Amino acid sequence: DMLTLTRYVMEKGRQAKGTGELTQLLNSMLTAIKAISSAVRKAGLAHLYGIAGSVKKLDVLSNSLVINMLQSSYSTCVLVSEENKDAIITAKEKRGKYVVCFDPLDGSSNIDCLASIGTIFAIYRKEPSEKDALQCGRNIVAAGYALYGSATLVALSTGQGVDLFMLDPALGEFVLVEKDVKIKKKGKIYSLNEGYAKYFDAATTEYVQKKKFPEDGSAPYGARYVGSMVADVHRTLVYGGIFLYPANQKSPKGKLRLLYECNPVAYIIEQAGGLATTGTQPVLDVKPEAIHQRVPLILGSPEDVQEYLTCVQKN
Amino acid sequence: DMLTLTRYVMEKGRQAKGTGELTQLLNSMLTAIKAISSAVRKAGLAHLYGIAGSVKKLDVLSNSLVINMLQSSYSTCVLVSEENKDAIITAKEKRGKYVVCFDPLDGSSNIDCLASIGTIFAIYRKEPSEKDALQCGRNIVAAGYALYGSATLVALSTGQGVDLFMLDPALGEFVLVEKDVKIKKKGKIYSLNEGYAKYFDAATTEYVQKKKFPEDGSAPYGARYVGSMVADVHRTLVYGGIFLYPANQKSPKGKLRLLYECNPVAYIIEQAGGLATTGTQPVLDVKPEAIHQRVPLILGSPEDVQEYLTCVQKN
Amino acid sequence: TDMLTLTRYVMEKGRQAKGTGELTQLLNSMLTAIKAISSAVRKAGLAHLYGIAGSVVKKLDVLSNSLVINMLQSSYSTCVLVSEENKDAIITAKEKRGKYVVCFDPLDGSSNIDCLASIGTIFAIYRKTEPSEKDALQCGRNIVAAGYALYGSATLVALSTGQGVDLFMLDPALGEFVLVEKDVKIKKKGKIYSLNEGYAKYFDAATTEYVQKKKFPEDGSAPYGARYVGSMVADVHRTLVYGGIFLYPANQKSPKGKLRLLYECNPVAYIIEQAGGLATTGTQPVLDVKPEAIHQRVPLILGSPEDVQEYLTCVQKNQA
Amino acid sequence: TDMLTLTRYVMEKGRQAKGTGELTQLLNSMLTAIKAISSAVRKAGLAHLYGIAGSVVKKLDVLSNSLVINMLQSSYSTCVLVSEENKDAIITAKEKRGKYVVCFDPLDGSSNIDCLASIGTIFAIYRKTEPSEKDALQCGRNIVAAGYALYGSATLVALSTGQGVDLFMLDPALGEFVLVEKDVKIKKKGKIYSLNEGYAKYFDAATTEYVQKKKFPEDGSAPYGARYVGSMVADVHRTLVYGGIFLYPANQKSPKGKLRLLYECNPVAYIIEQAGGLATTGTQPVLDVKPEAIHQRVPLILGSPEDVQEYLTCVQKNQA
Ligand SMILES: Nc1ncnc2c1ncn2[C@@H]1O[C@H](COP(=O)(O)O)[C@@H](O)[C@H]1O
Ligand SMILES: Nc1ncnc2c1ncn2[C@@H]1O[C@H](COP(=O)(O)O)[C@@H](O)[C@H]1O
Ligand SMILES: Nc1ncnc2c1ncn2[C@@H]1O[C@H](COP(=O)(O)O)[C@@H](O)[C@H]1O
Ligand SMILES: Nc1ncnc2c1ncn2[C@@H]1O[C@H](COP(=O)(O)O)[C@@H](O)[C@H]1O
Repeated sequence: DMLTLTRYVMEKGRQAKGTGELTQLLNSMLTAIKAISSAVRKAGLAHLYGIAGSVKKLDVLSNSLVINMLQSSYSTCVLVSEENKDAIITAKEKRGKYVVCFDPLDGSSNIDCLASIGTIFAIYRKEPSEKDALQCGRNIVAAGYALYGSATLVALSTGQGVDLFMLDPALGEFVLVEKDVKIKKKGKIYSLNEGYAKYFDAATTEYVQKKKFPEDGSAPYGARYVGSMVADVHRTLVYGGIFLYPANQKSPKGKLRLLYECNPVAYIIEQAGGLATTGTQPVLDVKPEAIHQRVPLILGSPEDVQEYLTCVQKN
Repeated sequence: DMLTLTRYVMEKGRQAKGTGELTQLLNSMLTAIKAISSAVRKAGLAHLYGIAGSVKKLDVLSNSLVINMLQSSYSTCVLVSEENKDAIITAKEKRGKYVVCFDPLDGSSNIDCLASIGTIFAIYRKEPSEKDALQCGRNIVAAGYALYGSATLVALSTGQGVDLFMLDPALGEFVLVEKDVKIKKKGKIYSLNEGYAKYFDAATTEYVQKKKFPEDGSAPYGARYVGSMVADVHRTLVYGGIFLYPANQKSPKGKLRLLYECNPVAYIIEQAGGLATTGTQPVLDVKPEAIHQRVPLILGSPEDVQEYLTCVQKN
Repeated sequence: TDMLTLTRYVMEKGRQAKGTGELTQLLNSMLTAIKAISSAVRKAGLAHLYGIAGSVVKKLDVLSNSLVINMLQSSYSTCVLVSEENKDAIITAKEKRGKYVVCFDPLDGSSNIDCLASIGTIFAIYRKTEPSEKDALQCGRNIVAAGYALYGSATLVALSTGQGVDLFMLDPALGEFVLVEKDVKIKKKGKIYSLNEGYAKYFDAATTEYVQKKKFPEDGSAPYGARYVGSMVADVHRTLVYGGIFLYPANQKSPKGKLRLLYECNPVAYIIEQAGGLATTGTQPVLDVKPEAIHQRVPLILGSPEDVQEYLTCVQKNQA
Repeated sequence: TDMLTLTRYVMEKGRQAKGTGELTQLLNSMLTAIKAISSAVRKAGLAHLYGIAGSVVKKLDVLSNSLVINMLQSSYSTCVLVSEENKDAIITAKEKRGKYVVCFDPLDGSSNIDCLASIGTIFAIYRKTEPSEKDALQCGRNIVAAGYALYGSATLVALSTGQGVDLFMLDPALGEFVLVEKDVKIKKKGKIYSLNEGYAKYFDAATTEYVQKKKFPEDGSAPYGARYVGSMVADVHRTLVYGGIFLYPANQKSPKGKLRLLYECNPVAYIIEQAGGLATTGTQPVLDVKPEAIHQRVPLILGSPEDVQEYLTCVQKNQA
């Protein structure tokens, strides 16, 4: 009923009988995301190219947008960013009770070819230190992502399923476009970098073979891989299927990051009725041991993820 | 020096000692592209969702934008659109000498997952009929594409190499960001739907094997496939490598369309020093026989395309 | 504060007031309608009306009204709305009913749309006292919050919830209002006077005497400058930020004034008073007028207190 | 025509004139600077100044000036520029030199930025007669093209290249100016008069007599309405589209007028004349004044011809 993400989030906080602290935190995150979308679409580019006579930065700017909007919310005590070596402890004067792990601009190596890129975040309730960010994903309070693709979208869950919002740039607000989205039980797309096939384990090799060469008279799955995690994960949510960045010979711990990439999208996919696993346990059950820890990631439609796990247990 | 695409195109027409007719045509195309970018990013979405009490269309709108901007230019006599069964003959009162083939919104099945999508066009100099659009790609006067990705970009050539422009949404104009772009002689990315491997020919199977399992001590290529042709072709241009939608058992004539998909991107890639082939001849040398003809498409860095052709000739 | 955006700022003020979140949702709703109106006023989508895809004022009035009514009703915070555009009060559907009453002019500055002059949106919010138009007939002393949006060279909102006036500017690249001045105070005395002197023939003696003294001062000072955009929000906002006086007094052709008490004069009188200025009908504060009908007119004289005092002095002298 | 956008329209007019494309490139350049200025006036990027990423008027003047100067110089169409913001004429670098001279006010309406009133950009283009400021001292009769942008509730450009006045509105969703009225003609007689009556004490007899007749007509008609935004582009544009009269005459404190001949009065006089109106100093057409210095001031009275005639009549009578 509420139409805009601002009114929707407020109304959900009123229903939760919250003090307004998490609401201010979500308000601040979403404001950072609007500022990042504006910069990603290249507002102001002409000034860069000398229109007024004056002729990686996006990484730094997006990081600064999130850090400053979150710290000034008075809702946080600890932040972990993909862009910072150490946890960032909120100034005592501005301390609230939430911990936020985020990748402010994910996929951002691919800005050069203008691929879809995004922002990922997970929020936890907490003397503050990096240990406060080492909670397993089962403890998530809220999480979500922004996708800067053909349009700008946010996926958000606070524990009651997944809602989708799209940014209307004429209005400057996110509009609710889908409530309580559920992933297909089984899809027909598989998504991984097959350029690593030389380094796969046996299970992964066998699983990919079954997708391309089925034995049960079914059509082979179609393949997609943007190489931008938010884009591939969002397509998996809305179309169904499976997304994988498993461990391989060259990346034995996996490549994607547990705190601010894997846990947030695992939380979204599970809230949507999907599964997300390292191949040996659910991602949300991994007890994090360091803030920039890598883990393997396999997620999507539950029947597809289940077939993958069945290959793993075989081999 | 000219900074904006409008001034650049005008200055190029002055240098060509043109009558202004092709310039008005390019002006009209670019205006259509700005209108499409605005709609693709979802300006006005909130009005759709009832903000004022009033609660495939993008395909139709983009088609109408291009057709109306081109016809009203007074520069055209024949249009071919991906969206129309028959060629569209310009009203005699508005007739000029150019023929335009275009796909007004390509990749547009993928709007639902917000994948990058685009607009592709090729322009020919011409009693007008569909036969006027059946010229081989060697006859192209100008061609290019718009990519609606993390930002909006245009690639444009009028026969003197490829220039890249980016839309600054704060200014409302395209800004020149790269002049005379040249593709790498050899890249390290291969791009195709391996979900069709069951249906590949021997050459394609062998080529993909060599990318994943090289014999000369080199690292395997990385794999990318957005499944949106403009996005994959633009990444091939700026990063190098190879893009393929070859014929297969299920699509024996190929899938992509010669007039308004394959010829325009072949023209751009060759202008940039790359190669584009059906696997039996250069795309730009194919003599079109029908306006919605399909052809196989293999293009990108010349050494990569050459390795592919060497596999084809082998098998 | 540190809140930076209007959204965080309004939320935080609601937290401090220990509200239930109902007035916050109402204010969020109004401000969303104001952003939608700004977009339309600046003519987003004009090219489509002029046939870019092959298909070629009252418009904008109706649209702006529909934006405000729908955003307010769907907030679940309202029971009664009064609009400049509707003859009767609009009663909120019972299942959406909350406790607030909103009086608004969704797009003020009619004489000016066609020449692109600055125009605006004006509103005042009351708490209800079964709902009916009588809930909107409260004197301005009962205002809970009030404000205006100015669609000028940039889009600005002035808002007060009873602790002074704060000014916010819309950053169109961000899509949000940014706090640019907190607790603004009007100058004690200005140097601009603002009224339509084309009604000179119809003025009362007091107005004639006051205007004459602005042009031909008796104290050795320079005459005041004159400005009159003819769009009340633009003139009142300049009065707020530069000081001076704005007037649309009663005259022979408009013996009760021209401007509307509920949704033009009360809201701006509240803003001006909250900023340390004065707002009078000429005989009493605008905020003390007891409304008798929802489209009632009243005379309006407002701005810097020394200036409004000099005008009231002309009134009492000429009335004695 | 059918051209729809300002870009196609200007290109097509250049094709019809059989130009080399040099004036077209100059006009494209000016219009790009105007879009960049509109974006900045509406405060794109404000949130970044206020610290959204941790980093917290004269500004806008300098920016707008730099936008116009760089876009014009890089067109390769110019040899001499005169700006309201620069003491001396600006000579184009020899390797960028073309044949046109441009006089402009990059951001007119200073008294109004802070209160967000409508403001604008004004320009006039001449063909050169080695380049120096003398190439800018041509009377307005030699104008090749002239125009203004109004940053009001929406952004509008008025442009004439000598075949009447066309009006274009910026669609900010598209990023282009759209033709909204071709060959606009001012009313023969209006019902609005526009001047700063705060200078009444300093007026000449003619101005005093004229203003008195607007408020107290002698012919049984209703008095004229008054409007005065105090930003010349806004007042002149309203005069164009609603009719009536706009004045900033000489007065005792400004005996040669206040507004600037080269880049305020000549351009708008050209626009007004092209639309069938009159523009006078009070003693001769503005376009006939032979400029003697690049920041020369002149009195300006312009608008509907019957109104300007009634003002000129007051002048001749009171001068006899
Ligand atoms: N806007 C919201 N949406 C959903 N849940 C919320 C919201 N605000 C608060 N909650 C829930 O209530 C708890 C307490 O909120 P808070 O008092 O603001 O820290 C949160 O940790 C959430 O579980
Ligand atoms: N803006 C332009 N950029 C590059 N080449 C152009 C341009 N305008 C015209 N030409 C070239 O000159 C030819 C004649 O132009 P036209 O007289 O406008 O039909 C074209 O077919 C192009 O080869
Ligand atoms: N966001 C706010 N800003 C200022 N005052 C507020 C706010 N929200 C609530 N209040 C005050 O608290 C009262 C009750 O709030 P509510 O429970 O939301 O109706 C209001 O009528 C205001 O006086
Ligand atoms: N785009 C245009 N619109 C109207 N008149 C033009 C245009 N371009 C050129 N002209 C006229 O033709 C003359 C010579 O043009 P140019 O060769 O571009 O300097 C100009 O000084 C104008 O009088």
